[PDB]
Amino acid sequence: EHASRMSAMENSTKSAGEMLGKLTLDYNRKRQATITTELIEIIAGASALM
Amino acid sequence: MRYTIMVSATASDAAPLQFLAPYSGCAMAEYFRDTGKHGLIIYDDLSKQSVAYRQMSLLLRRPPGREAFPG
Amino acid sequence: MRYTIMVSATASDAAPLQFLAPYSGCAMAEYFRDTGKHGLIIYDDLSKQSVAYRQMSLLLRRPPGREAFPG
Amino acid sequence: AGYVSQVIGPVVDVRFDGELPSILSSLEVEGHSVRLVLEVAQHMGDNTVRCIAMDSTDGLVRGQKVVDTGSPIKVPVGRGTLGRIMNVIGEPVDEQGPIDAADIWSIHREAPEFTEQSTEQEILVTGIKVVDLLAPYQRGGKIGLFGGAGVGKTVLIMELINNVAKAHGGFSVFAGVGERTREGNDLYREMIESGVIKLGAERGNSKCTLVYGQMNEPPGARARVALTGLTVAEYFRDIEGQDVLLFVDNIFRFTQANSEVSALLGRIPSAVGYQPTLATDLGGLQERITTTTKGSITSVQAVYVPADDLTDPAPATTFAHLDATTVLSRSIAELGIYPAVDPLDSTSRMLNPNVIGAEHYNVARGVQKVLQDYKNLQDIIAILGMDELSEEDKLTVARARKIQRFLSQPFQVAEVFTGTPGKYVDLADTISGFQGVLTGKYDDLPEMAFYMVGDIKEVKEKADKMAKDIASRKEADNKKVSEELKDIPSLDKLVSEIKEVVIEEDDGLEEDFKAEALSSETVVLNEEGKSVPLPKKN
Repeated sequence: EHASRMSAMENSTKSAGEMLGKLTLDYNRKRQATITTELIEIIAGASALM
Repeated sequence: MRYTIMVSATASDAAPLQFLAPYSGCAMAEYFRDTGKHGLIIYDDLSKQSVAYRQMSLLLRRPPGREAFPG
Repeated sequence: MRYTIMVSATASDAAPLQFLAPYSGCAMAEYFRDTGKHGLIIYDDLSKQSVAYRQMSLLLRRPPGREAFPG
Repeated sequence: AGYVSQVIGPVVDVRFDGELPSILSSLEVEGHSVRLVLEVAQHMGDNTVRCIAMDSTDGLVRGQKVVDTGSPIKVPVGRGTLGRIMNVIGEPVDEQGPIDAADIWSIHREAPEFTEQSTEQEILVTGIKVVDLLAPYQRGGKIGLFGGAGVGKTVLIMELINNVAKAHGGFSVFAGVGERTREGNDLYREMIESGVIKLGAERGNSKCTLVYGQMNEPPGARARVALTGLTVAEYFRDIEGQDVLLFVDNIFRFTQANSEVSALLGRIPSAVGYQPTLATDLGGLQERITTTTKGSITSVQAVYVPADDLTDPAPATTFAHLDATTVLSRSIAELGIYPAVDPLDSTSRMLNPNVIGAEHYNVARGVQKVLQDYKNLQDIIAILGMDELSEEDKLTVARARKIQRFLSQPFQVAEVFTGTPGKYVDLADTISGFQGVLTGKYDDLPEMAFYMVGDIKEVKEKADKMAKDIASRKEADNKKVSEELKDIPSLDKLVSEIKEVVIEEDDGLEEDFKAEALSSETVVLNEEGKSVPLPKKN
């Protein structure tokens, strides 16, 4: 049982690392899109005055 | 190279030339399409023509859309 | 206080004063740097000096960059 | 012939009643504290040019005379720049006289055109084993250096400088784009200490030209200093005919500086926050680093990745230009392996059998596979036991444990403080050496035989010395005399041998002090321009 749990939590950290890597990539996409959209909002606000 | 045309607007070139180079190569290959022959055209990194066109559009002060692209 | 200067541009002070307080305190501490002695300058909340400079530059209608900040 | 019209930060508008200077042309502001060079960015119309300053614009008056030089920024190039430090506009900032100019070249240039390019795609032998085997350098390519602090990056810089000047006879330029002045001074003194920069009469025997655009310089000066280093390198390529090394220190700071000057000229930023011309402002620099028919420029550019995000547009645009990465690791450096090149995360485009041959390719892929096979069982050794698994698994453990040692190498610029003499290793010797360890011809030699040695006929002499050292141990004993009274005195004797230093309560500070008297009244200028009190009515 202990060796089966050692082999079972070996695949759990593998799964929680590949899910983490997918989630980190998607967070990087959301971070880049956040900076771009806030920048486009600021530029459109400034260009409507000048 | 007996059968190939090679159009190149490299990374040092102006963004209008990189925007226009797939249209130039397409006009050269449409000669073979229009006279009954067969053409193969490879636009290597059309994702760089989009970046050159985004450069041209933001330098023309056109409103950026998604990711910054002109719409 | 026998060894400490305090340069205090508070919240009620104008934004150019909060912008210029780290530069003025650095000018006071460069006396000790330049004449052989040793200095310790502490710019507490350089974040707020940055926000004050962003205020002055958006009000002078300089072109804004990331988050609203100047170039 | 032109006069200052607007001063908005680092961005100066100059008005010319005659004809305008060209874009990228250099203008000298006539009459200022320091030399204020502007670079023409655009023609705004109404006989105005828009310029970006290379120094501070504080102290600049609308109507100040501005002289057009008729050309872009022009820097001294030649062998007389070796061992000197220049700023972006070509002035010596090393305080060692003027710069002996062979020529004065424009820093703005088109890339070497299609007929001048080299189609050969060959390897730059660098004399470093882990760099020549696993991640080779293209002659004319761009190489990303993912180092940092304390991984021996500066020693690797100075050894690429040393080995390229020693082997191929080419010179080096270091472009410190936006570096801190403490780090730039540290690299300067470490180059003087290691002999790749010589001062005084031996100045001609220097191998490196430093081009420093510091972090306190305006964004226009940090954005152009890589082009100044490029021009110094292009003189050695195109006139001297050499294999030059260019080191763009933090290519990301070049990107960030050009982004700042694009933001200051009022251009709409593109994706995440960058300049709209990011790919072309990067490609204008990187396409001048190539192999011509005369010589080549090989560029070693330190790459910073902004939010540990490789899909950020500045590293994603830089990685299109890179031909190799050499990742320097802290975990490699905490096994005492120097250079600290990560042998598995470093890549090269030159690593395929159509440019290096199947011999070198299969040796490199075998070494990389063996180190990978050891890497993915260290959670099996540390969990279940060292001698737990098979003998063949422990055979790969021993072979990769001695290959992981064998990638280390003593460096010639490190010998002035380490004592161990540095050893240039050739490419065919590196191939024939690692092939032998991979087949197993050196499974009998110890793991410390493969440590800080040049090639395969030195691991044998290392083991030979280690087994002569067995017979040199019975020459003496081990003991420490006089357990309590050899040299350890009473603690009152130890405080009565330390000498009292002089402390005074008059701190002083009035040593060479002016002590002006500051007026409390506000003093203005009248219309004639003389210092006058405030007229006391609103």
